[PDB]
Amino acid sequence: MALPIIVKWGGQEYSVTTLSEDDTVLDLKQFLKTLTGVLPERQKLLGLKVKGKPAENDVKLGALKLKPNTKIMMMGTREES
Repeated sequence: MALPIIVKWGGQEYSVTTLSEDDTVLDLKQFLKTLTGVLPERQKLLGLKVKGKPAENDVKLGALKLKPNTKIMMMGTREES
């Protein structure tokens, strides 16, 4: 099945529901980041790595073996528009 993930941008939390292990981390982040999060162009991932793994982007949701509640931090600024 799909693996949900929570993303916190600033002082709030947003649960992701649509991405699956069949996809990749970049597909989930770039997806939520487009909803309320901030693009990577300006912001950078804090804990891009987990469990010693790089979890850069080419990694699959189920490949990182991260929890569903796993929160994602994003440091940066929203687009200039």
